Amino acid sequence: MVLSEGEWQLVLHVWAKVEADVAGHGQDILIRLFKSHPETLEKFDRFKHLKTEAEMKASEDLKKTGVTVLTALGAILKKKGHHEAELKPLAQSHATKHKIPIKYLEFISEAIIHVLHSRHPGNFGADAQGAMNKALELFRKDIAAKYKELGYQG
Ligand code: HEM
Repeated sequence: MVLSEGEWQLVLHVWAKVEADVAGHGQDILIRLFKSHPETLEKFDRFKHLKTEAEMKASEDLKKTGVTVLTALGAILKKKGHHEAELKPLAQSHATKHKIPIKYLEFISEAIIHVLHSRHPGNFGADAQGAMNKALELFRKDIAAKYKELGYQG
């Protein structure tokens, strides 16, 4: 697929707002994901054991991870589709080391869209959410194809 420049614009406009507070968005998004789909918390051996949302809000490890996840996702979005190189190393560690099914990448995409919507309603109307969804679907389709070349297609 291919996003038009206008869609990339909408995606990068709201992402510039996320970048004013990367660690807070990172926490929100992972917590939203773990609440919604608790099995996804088991993939994180570092803080699998956190039982409540309050614990998750107080975990420094969870917050550092969220910043790593969002920074890598922002570097991929900023490429505007030309992300081949950024994807490689990513697809390799998630398919071979962490083993994250494509399905989980769908759950976190849902979580990202929920948080942008709650935090940025004025910059995240229908057209911008559609564009963000296209950009995340694109990312998932390219990573799934890479999983396949790597022997995982999960
Ligand atoms: C927008 C989606 C995602 C991006 C861009 C992202 C990016 C990353 C990055 C850059 C790292 C560090 C380097 C490496 O290990 O490759 C990482 C580690 C990790 N990711 Fe992902 N990730 C995404 C989704 C997920 C999801 C949905 C899960 C789990 C359900 C997940 C599980 C992990 C785990 C377990 C690690 C190790 C954390 C630690 O021990 O350091 N990731 N991810």
